[PDB]
Amino acid sequence: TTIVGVKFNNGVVIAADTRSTQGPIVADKNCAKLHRISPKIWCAGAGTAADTEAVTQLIGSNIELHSLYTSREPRVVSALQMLKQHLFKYQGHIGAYLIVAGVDPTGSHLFSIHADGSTDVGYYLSLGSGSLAAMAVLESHWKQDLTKEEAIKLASDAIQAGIWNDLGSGSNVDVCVMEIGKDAEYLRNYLTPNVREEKQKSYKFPRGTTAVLKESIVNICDIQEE
Amino acid sequence: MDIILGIRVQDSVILASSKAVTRGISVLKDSDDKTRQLSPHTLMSFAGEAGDTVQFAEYIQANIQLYSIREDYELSPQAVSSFVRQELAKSIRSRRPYQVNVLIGGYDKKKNKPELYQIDYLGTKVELPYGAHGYSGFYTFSLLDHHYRPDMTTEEGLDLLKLCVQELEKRMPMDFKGVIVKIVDKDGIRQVDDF
Amino acid sequence: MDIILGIRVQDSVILASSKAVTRGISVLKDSDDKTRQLSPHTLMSFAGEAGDTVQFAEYIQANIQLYSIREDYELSPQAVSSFVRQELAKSIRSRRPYQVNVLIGGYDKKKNKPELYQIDYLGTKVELPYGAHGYSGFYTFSLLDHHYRPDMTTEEGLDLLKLCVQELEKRMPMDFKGVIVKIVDKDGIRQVDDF
Amino acid sequence: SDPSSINGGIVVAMTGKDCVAIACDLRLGSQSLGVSNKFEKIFHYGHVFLGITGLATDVTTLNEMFRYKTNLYKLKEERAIEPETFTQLVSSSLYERRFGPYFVGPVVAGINSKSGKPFIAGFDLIGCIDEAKDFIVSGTASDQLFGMCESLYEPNLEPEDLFETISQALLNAADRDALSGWGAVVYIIKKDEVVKRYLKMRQD
Amino acid sequence: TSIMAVTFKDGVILGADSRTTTGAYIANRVTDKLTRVHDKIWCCRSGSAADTQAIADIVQYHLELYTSQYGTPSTETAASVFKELCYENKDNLTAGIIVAGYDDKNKGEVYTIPLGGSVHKLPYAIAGSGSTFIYGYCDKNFRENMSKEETVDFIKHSLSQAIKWDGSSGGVIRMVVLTAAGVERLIFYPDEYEQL
Amino acid sequence: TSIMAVTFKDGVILGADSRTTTGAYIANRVTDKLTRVHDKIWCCRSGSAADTQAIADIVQYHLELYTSQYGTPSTETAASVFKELCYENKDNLTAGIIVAGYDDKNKGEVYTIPLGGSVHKLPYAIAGSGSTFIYGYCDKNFRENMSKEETVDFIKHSLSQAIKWDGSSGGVIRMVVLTAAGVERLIFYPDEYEQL
Amino acid sequence: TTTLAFRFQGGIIVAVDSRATAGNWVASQTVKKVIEINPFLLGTMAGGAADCQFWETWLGSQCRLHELREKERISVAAASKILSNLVYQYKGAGLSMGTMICGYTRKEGPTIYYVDSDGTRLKGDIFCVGSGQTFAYGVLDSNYKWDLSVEDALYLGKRSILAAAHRDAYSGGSVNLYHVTEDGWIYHGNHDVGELFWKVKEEEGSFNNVIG
Amino acid sequence: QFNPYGDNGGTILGIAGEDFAVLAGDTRNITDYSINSRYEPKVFDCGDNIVMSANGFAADGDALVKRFKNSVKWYHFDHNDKKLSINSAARNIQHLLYGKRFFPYYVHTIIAGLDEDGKGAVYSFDPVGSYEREQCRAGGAAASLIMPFLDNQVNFKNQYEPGTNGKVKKPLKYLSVEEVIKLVRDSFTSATERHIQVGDGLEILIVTKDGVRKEFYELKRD
Amino acid sequence: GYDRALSIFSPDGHIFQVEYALEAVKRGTCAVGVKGKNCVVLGCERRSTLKLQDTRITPSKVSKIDSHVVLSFSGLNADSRILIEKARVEAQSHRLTLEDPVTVEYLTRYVAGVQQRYTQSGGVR
Amino acid sequence: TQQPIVTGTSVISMKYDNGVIIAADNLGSYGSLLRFNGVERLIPVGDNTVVGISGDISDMQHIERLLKDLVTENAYDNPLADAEEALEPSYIFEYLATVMYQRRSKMNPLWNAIIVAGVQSNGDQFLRYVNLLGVTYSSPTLATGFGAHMANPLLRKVVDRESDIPKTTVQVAEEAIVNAMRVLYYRDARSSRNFSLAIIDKNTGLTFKKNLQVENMKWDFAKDIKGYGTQKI
Ligand SMILES: [Mg+2]
Ligand SMILES: [Mg+2]
Ligand SMILES: [Mg+2]
Repeated sequence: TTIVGVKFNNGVVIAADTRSTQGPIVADKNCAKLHRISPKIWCAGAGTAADTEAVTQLIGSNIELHSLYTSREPRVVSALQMLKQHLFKYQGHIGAYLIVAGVDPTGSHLFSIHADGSTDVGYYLSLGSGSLAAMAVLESHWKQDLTKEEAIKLASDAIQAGIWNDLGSGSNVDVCVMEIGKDAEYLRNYLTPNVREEKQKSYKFPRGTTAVLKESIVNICDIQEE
Repeated sequence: MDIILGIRVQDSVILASSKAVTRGISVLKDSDDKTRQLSPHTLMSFAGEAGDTVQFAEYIQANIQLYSIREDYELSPQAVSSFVRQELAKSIRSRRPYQVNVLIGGYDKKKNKPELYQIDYLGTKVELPYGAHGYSGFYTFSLLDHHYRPDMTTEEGLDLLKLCVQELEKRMPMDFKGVIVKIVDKDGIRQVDDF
Repeated sequence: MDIILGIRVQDSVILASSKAVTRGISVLKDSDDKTRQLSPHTLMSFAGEAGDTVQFAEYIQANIQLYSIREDYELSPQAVSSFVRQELAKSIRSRRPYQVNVLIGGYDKKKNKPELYQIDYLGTKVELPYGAHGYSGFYTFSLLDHHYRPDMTTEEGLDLLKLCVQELEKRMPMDFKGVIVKIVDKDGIRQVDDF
Repeated sequence: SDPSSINGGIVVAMTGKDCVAIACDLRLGSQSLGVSNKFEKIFHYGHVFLGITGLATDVTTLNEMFRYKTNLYKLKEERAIEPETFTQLVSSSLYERRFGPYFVGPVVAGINSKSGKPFIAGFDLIGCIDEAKDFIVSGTASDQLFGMCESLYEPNLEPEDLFETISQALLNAADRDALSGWGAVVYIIKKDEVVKRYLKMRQD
Repeated sequence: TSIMAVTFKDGVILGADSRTTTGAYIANRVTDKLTRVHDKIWCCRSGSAADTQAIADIVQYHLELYTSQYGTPSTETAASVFKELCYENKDNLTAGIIVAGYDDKNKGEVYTIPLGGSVHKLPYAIAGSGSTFIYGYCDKNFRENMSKEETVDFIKHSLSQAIKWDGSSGGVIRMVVLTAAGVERLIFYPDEYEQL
Repeated sequence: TSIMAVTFKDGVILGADSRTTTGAYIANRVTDKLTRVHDKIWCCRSGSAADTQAIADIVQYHLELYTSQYGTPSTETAASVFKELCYENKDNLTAGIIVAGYDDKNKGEVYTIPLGGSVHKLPYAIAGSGSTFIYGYCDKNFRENMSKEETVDFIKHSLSQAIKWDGSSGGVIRMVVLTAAGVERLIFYPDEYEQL
Repeated sequence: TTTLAFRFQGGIIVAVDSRATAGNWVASQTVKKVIEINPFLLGTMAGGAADCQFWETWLGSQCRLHELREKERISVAAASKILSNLVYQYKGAGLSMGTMICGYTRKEGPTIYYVDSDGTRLKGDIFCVGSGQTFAYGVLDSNYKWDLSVEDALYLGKRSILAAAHRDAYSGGSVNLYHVTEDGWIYHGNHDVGELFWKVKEEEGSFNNVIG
Repeated sequence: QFNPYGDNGGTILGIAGEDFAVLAGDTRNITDYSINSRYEPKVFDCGDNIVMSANGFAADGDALVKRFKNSVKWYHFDHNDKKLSINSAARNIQHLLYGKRFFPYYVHTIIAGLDEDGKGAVYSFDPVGSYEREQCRAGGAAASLIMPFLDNQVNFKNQYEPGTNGKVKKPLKYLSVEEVIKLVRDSFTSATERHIQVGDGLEILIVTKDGVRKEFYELKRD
Repeated sequence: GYDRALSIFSPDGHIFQVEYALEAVKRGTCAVGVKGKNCVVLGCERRSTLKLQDTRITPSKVSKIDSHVVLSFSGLNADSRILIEKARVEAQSHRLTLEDPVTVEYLTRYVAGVQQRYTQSGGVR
Repeated sequence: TQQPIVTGTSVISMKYDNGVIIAADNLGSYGSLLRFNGVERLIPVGDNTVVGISGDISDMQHIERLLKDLVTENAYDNPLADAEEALEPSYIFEYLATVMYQRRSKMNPLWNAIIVAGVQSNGDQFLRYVNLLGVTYSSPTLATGFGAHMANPLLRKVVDRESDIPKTTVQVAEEAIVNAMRVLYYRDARSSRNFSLAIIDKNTGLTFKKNLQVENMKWDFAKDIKGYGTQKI
């Protein structure tokens, strides 16, 4: 997994690759790692995939209830505080490594969370097995006062570094842009640089190739009238 | 304990279970009956860790006897087996799990069919024509696969069972001191006193 | 392997040894002879780790046969036993020790006396009226302590041996598939083919 | 020792044109010992199908659990559960046992009754959803199934063509796994008819 | 980590590097290890980042609630709240915290809380992996009642050496000055302190 | 141990504490860790006493035999003989040795040989458990081409701090001066160096 | 793995399966578990694949050297002992073997020696080795007679492997048959278990538990 | 503690035709989650119309290939430039491998060529020297992904003739060199999609009576 | 939990709640028990105010506690089910621990003990 | 079997149109202690090869002595020692690779990762890796330790495949190497600011640059970073 977050002029962008693995096997080639905590607070997750979504939805649910209770739009520091305290309680056993980003009435924010509940602040961050490949690109090309177009370019370039150089990462690039005073735009499959080439041969079988013992109609309908 | 076998024929179920009980170095007993009657037409044999086997078997027996009195009705073998499975499936994630494998032989009076259920200590249930636990299957299944027919008589089932026990007595290192054999049919449960 | 017994009576030595050979799960053979003739009036039974037992027994046999040819003379049972002990006592501090226990039954033609020597894998030798290795003594020694007399006949020794084997077959968990019995006396070595 | 490979078995699911297919082997074992050739791993609650590989006691337990939950769902909702909703219920139910999990590899397959859209999904033992367009695999021969599906699969296959593809994927994968085989079943699922076919295969 | 707090004539100054580590990989080169638990009571964090962040957040909560009921707490009080958490949870924590604050009555004070959870009031304190290399330097160069400029130089030179020798330490040198005048943040970059 | 060797204008000076340890018990409080392998080539020993004594005895034997055949050996040559033993027997040794000597051609030289068996030629060197606490102090206070009196003060102050903080170090401070003039032994007692 | 060998009136039958596994992964279905030591001697392969292959072809070289020097066919007793003495030298080092050395000579007649990597060397009439040995023993023990015909003995060996292949997860693929006579061994073909199972089920009426 | 073994990943595939043989393998070399090289040749021409690949721990793989190439050289010196037949090469490799039975070459070896009748031949070895002649053999990381596919598409396993319904098997008709290469490419393309250690490039060495030819194809680099 | 003392003494030394429970028994349908020389018979009244009843499924008045002991009652029908259930459980518990079925006196003593407990327990009638 | 004591971190390298570049910092770490600050880890052999070594420094000094002895030995009875029969990069590598694999096979390794960079007689670029296990591989870019994780991704953006080598100038290649060294200084806790760089060109020969420093560093943005989440001051 490669995930990054980059601050810019009037907001923040996060990105991620789309490969999920079971050891050396690719389980899903187009996985969705960008999760929504609230409309304008999104986070990307690495580590145990079930933990990153479970912890995101729990906090996201409580954030929604909190927003309704207080009649205020949710803040990133609220999501951050709730995530870290949850993760610290479980002492690292919930393997969720998150990059939390968003915009709220306070402004734009970018944090990372580690499984033990340790947090940090930054203008550019990376997490996962491809974080070193991504961070190399970020350390080479990041500057202050990036534009929206520059930040999206830098973020996806950092994910690409992970895709190509890290075996844990691959396939496509997902992006989410959160700008101040605007709707968050979720760009699913922003880049698609890994389409499989046409195969040399068709493997469609002649009908009747497979040996069959018994056939029967399965009753999926309910108990009938009359 | 060691060897427990089961075979379902045309009109009955036959369970065979070893008689030996070993405390490490010595054989303390050679006439032990590793079975409990759960209801008039349902028998359960068992094998596993010492103490846990009987404790479990008697606990199940009490629960089925309680059900019979409350409803004035005998549960089907399928219903009993499901209850037993759930108890073992509950047990496996406990503080200290029951280390007990069982065979449930019963005659369903509603469907007029014999039924044999094999359940291991994890709560793994399968309905079978013939079954076993531990190493007993390794020696006997090749013979049962060859000779078994669904329309066998009770006498033919006992003869095929004798051939299985003979193979066990020949190739098993442990002396299990023979087997007690019991038959479950429409008339209930009875013991074959000469085997 | 498993059970090996020995008893010295008035005018002969009797060695009894199990017939089973087990490779973990299965009994590969039920007619194995766990003994070697070292000389016309000296027999050695053995039990221990697989392979090492036969390798050792045959190695000793070759050495005693070599001595017999060189000197045109049969070594005394005492002399043979001392040689065997030294080889095991040498073995215990080797890179890979022989894991073999033995009984040496012989008839001394000079003194006209039967002699039984028990030697374990460490090289621990004792002359005895009756002996055993492994768990065999635990079951049989209480019977031998009671019934044994130094002036017993060979037929009385065999009867006392049958009582020992019966107790083993009753209380031992392992099925050792009976025993091969051999007698050592002034006329040499012979096998009791019905036991 | 490893709970997920004591009993053995496999499940595979695929999508086609206006249809889905789900298939499984029939073996249950105790490691090397084959115990049963009639242990079906595909269950259905209304028009939603669920395959489950892994530890057999948990397979049975989960089937009974989801039957329980989908029955209560139907009474309260006054309608049968849909594949998308059921998928979330499986995910929730597995994650509630995060630190004492069921050792299973579930697979959901079905057609949404309102939209008519074919749907499949897979899970790890702990609840993570893998919702693929093409195919889902699970069990002790998952590697083998990934190899077969990746080459044999093409999109928009007709029901009777899809049957041949998924059947050949399962059979040839199962024959390269010691703990899978002993028979096989294939479900072909359309919007208002479902056909179930038992396959003839080698019994070793 | 390399962290230190030093009392001087006008109050107290806290100092720290900015490196956070997961093995040999620098997970954050611009970390802020100087943390605020009250207006003029701050702390320096070393050890597990998760533990020291969790502790500092709880202390801030306790002192905020203390303030609402009993007014401004003492630095000693803050150190005691830190100690209570560190001592009672010693089996499950890896935290080495220096507490520094400014009262008007007591002026500048420094309390160091090592692993065990013990408290030690000192004129100055050093902690973190990099502190080992500057025990000699700091002992020889510390004086009581220094000026602000002298204290900044003492901390700058001290942490410069700690950073030079300790691989776990590095980045910028952050400082926080606590006096009657208020709260001042300082930062010093590599090009400045390396040539010292 | 706390040991160090420092080159200066007229040659080189070796310095050491006098404490030998078996646990917390001081087995010898007046140990001589400055050892002679040749007339004007000495060494400082840290680590296992047995190992460093065995090594030093072998080196002395090698250099005595070298001298009988090829005349006075260089300090570099002595360091190489030390290295050869430490490197080739790295698996079975625990020795950290500083080699210091005076030639007329090369003047004062210092070679440090850590655990691995590597060689490092340096202007000055520090080693032993107590050296960790004076990396900062020594780096700030060392200058090249010091006088004899300045170098003695540098070593005295440095080892004083090492002794102050390291429980494994203590006792008297021994020194050995190597110049063209000859070989001078110095000793400094606790009452002298503690008040520094 | 399932390998068997038994003595009878017409000589020796040797029958083996063909499967090789690395964990649950089936590496090969076409493994040769009968080593052709020479035209008169056969060896079976269980435990370590390499250990059995390497040392039994080596055995063939020693047997060839023996008959060159002594101008006479080597006995099965002597051939088996050369192998058992060799592996006994390596005892402890981690060799893995369970083999039947099978032959038919004038002085001995049909002879089988079970040879083990821990040094065991047993003469016997029926031997069965492998993860599916217990299944094959059951069919053998209940159907074995000395006065079997060559045709019936070949089938018994084939059927016993099939019994194991069916139940044992780590046995299968195909059955290799051999018949050892005094004039040498005769190969009796490769039989796919998949096709053989259905053929036997129908013709024999066995395996009623399995739907076909 | 020092661990003398490592895993360099990679996957190889050998297929024997009627009058030809191919030995293919990806060109990616790895440790853990890092790529060492996107093009590191793994299949080698060893002379005498024999191709070889030793997959697994690359240091042991390179050592073995080097020693076999050497064995071919000395076979020529000692036996009057006689051509080393594929069956003789196989037996020789067994002795090279078993020579280190108690400190093995941690590799899975495959060789390919033509037998003495001109027919295609492939041999497969385990780490300690046991070997079989085979028609179709994948090795290494993604072997489990490739072999089931080959069983189905080369040997036509589980495929029966339409209309008969299981009664008549699909006949085992011979495949051309062009047809085999298609299956090799599709095997590695599929393996690349699902195995992280497989990618970058595919190099195939084809062996006919005319000699040894090479073909290279790109693979996905993620 | 609800702890209120519902069963209490009155000035004249009566526990009215226990006495009013007897009035509920007086209202119940008549039950009779007669023991012969080698048998016991239990007779019970069924009030014929309820016709259109399904007698197959309607709860019967006599209940088996074990295969050898029976229990009939007069009073509140719902209350009796609780005593019958407890009695049936105890009968199986006795067989499980003592390895012998309950005596009629033991089973009676148990049920009577349950009834007594509900006359000096808080929160219950 | 041993454990490394005094250690050297990443070595990085790449090919370009007319030759190869290699670089490594001047630090000898003793665990977390940055003990020795003047260690040269690039060792030239002749005027056509540079061997870069990471890992155990004592073992590096041994290897250094072997290479020094190799040059002496090659000169013996060799009139063409400075011409046709001079040491090639390929000869020097194969020798080291032999030693490394032999030492791992006696369970007593030289605890190093080595990169041999040079130019052959015919002008061809040589760049190949070998480590304590005797594992070898070649690639347009090569790096050890941390360099593998952070430098390679940056260097591969310049030369991604073989066909990118003729298109890459020495100025573009050196720029990329120097930037990679800066990134490693930001992120490797066992690295130093001081480093050495060596260029081997088929036209201009061997250029060895000592006492280089990481410059143009970005740190200013640190002043705006406060707390770890909620803190404002
Ligand atoms: Mg640093
Ligand atoms: Mg099988
Ligand atoms: Mg790939």
